[PDB]
Amino acid sequence: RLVKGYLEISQDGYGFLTENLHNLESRVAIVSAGLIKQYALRAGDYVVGQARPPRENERYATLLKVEAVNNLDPEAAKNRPRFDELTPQFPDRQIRLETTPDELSTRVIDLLAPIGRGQRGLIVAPPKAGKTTLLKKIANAVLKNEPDIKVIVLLIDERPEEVTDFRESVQGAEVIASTFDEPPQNHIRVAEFVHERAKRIVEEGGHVMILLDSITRLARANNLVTPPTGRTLSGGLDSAALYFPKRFLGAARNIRGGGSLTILATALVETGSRMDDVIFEEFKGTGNMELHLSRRLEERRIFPAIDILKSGTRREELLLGEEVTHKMWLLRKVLADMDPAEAMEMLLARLARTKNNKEFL
Amino acid sequence: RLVKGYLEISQDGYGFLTENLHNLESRVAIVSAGLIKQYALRAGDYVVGQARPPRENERYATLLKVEAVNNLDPEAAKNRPRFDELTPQFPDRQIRLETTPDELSTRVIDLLAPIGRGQRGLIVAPPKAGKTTLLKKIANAVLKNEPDIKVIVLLIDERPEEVTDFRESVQGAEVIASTFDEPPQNHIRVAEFVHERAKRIVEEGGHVMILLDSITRLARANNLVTPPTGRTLSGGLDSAALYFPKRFLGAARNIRGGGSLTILATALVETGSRMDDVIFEEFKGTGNMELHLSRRLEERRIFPAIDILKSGTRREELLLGEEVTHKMWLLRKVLADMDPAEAMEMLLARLARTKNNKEFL
Amino acid sequence: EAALRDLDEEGVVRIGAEVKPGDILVGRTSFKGESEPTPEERLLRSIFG
Ligand SMILES: Nc1ncnc2c1ncn2[C@@H]1O[C@H](COP(=O)(O)OP(=O)(O)O)[C@@H](O)[C@H]1O
Ligand SMILES: Nc1ncnc2c1ncn2[C@@H]1O[C@H](COP(=O)(O)OP(=O)(O)O)[C@@H](O)[C@H]1O
Ligand code: BEF
Ligand SMILES: [Mg+2]
Ligand SMILES: [Mg+2]
Repeated sequence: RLVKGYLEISQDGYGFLTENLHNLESRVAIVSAGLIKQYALRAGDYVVGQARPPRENERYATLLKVEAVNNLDPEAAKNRPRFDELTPQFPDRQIRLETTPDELSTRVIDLLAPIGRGQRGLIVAPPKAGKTTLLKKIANAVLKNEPDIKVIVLLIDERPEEVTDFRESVQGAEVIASTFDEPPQNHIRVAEFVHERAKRIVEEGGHVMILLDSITRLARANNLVTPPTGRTLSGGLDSAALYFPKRFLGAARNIRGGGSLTILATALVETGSRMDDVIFEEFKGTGNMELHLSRRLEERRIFPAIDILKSGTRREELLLGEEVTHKMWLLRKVLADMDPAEAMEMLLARLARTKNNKEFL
Repeated sequence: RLVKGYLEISQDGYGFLTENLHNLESRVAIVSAGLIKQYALRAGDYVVGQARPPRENERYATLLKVEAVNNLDPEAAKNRPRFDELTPQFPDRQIRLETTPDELSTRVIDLLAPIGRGQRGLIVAPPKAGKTTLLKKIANAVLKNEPDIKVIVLLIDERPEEVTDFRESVQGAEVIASTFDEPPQNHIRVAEFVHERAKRIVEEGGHVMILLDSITRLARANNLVTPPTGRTLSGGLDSAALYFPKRFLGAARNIRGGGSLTILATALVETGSRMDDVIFEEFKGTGNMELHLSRRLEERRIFPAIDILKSGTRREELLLGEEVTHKMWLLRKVLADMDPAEAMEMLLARLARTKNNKEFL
Repeated sequence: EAALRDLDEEGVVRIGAEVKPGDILVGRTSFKGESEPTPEERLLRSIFG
């Protein structure tokens, strides 16, 4: 048997391997701590090794020996760099985004909010703003313009029909879903398993794209899992909980040693919840990109419903050469002025003309 | 001796048979846990069976044998998919609504909130704000346009005179009620018991229209129900109060395998309570439709007191054909502009001219 | 611009062309704003040209 499955090392030093449902299932197999010490591995690594059939009164098979780990030999597993020691940089490998299917919205995304590899941005909108629809659009854009990169999408606490529509419409890309139907412990389990596996893949020098759904309601999911809050951060946040969103989020970084980890996700804002505002403010100082989205623009059905002025990037030069840097500088000195609504319709008209470069040309 | 009604499996491993009184009755019949296992039966199923009278020292009738379940033989009942894995889609079967009594209200509904089978809609407004008799109107229109659909109405936390009135004036359709006079426990019992019967009814590929009164007054009544359920959210809410209402409302869905479950419920908002408003947004992220009703309209006795601008559907194309979707595309590009009060009178006059399609005709 | 067909050369209308009331005779352009023009139309023409 080929064992595609990632280490869920339980409390007592033995592990599990979840299935394609991306949750605790039948094909879990024990991962003894002795093998952990032997291989100098981290949990969540793609491990393949000979497994013997379970015997009478014996429930989960014991890993005799790992032959190919991460499709690699054991010695590489024993001697491989540690992730946290890698040098983070600013994103230098920008991601070009031109789409025929929606030239307007995605081209607005590109010309306004350029994306690089290792990017840790946050797009924000109130509930019922199609943030999932924008996720779909950008996912297809990446699958078209940059098919080389591994695209992964995680959905939390959402409607099942939307999940089915996405999965049918995503065309086989790795889509992870955890609806609000599921109990929250399942939510957090799946989220953290994806976290560790992605960490392993980046640790193997990969370009890992993680598209997380709605970090804010994910934060509510944590609070539902996370009992105490300690003292109540106003309305029921939690320091140690959000650290797991914090660790999951700040892990995104541009690494000078090859590979990259770009994770993008959305936030629910203007919900009347001080908690949502606090999470937005807290991760606002963490991400290097923000894409605000105005509700009344969506009321006008104008997509994308971006709050352009609040939107922006850090190190505009570090994704854009000095000529592109200065031309973007001029373009911001230009577009920093004109009024939002008219901005959206008449920019829709002006970018309806030609390609992004052609429009600039 | 035939025993009839809906199965209410008691918590102690035995069961009951409830009658048309739509509450805890004494016409109950025992279904032991072993019976549950061997027939694999669920509660709420339309049960017709043979039973025996209670014995000495025994107080409730005991079942003898099962013959009819949901008007079907038990043998087929053992072989049927359960609800959870059923593939949901978006609504596909709209319902035309031009009713002779008030074609204006139904016309506004069709133009603004087209109704399809399996829809999860919503209408929002403060107390005493134009909901119940509009629900009456739409129920009556459904009673003519779609007599096939099993239409059910649930009343929670309202005045008994309204209960009785709608009872006669619904023309015999399935009306369930639980006044605010009642203790919260009866509210919960009736609400979830209706939920579960509807679950089984749609489980047989049936189209079920659920007319829930007062979804957010249900939320307030659930807060009154809520003994603690967790940690204090803003406004007095706690953590896990929503899940039973959320599992309740999110059950609305369009299923690919046939039948449907369209639930429309009325939301109370703008009550000056953080609790109520927060529930408004958090269930706003759950429903596929909301219908806003502002109070400046109703204080003017303007009916239907619809805030047209805020209302809008999800995925028109998925329920509305490409020609129909395109014509409403053009129309929404047209109808988005006009200002609220003058909008009210001029749109009212325009729809007073001719029927929707006749207007297009 | 549709009625501009009678305005052939730079500003001056072509000789021998019949004119009705409300038709351009000489196309004169002033500045949009006394101290500051419209940022809308300014940025319009900025990113077109
Ligand atoms: N850019 C867009 N393109 C198309 N539809 C959109 C867009 N933005 C919002 N919507 C609409 O908003 C509705 C609800 O928002 P949705 O994207 O589903 O939620 P989320 O807030 O998770 O993104 C969707 O049905 C969608 O039709
Ligand atoms: N379509 C309508 N036209 C006129 N009046 C209506 C309409 N629908 C409801 N009403 C009135 O508005 C009130 C709101 O009904 P209900 O939903 O019970 O109140 P609330 O939800 O505000 O507690 C009702 O008493 C009814 O008289
Ligand atoms: F997080 Be800020 F840039 F200080
Ligand atoms: Mg969504
Ligand atoms: Mg009323």
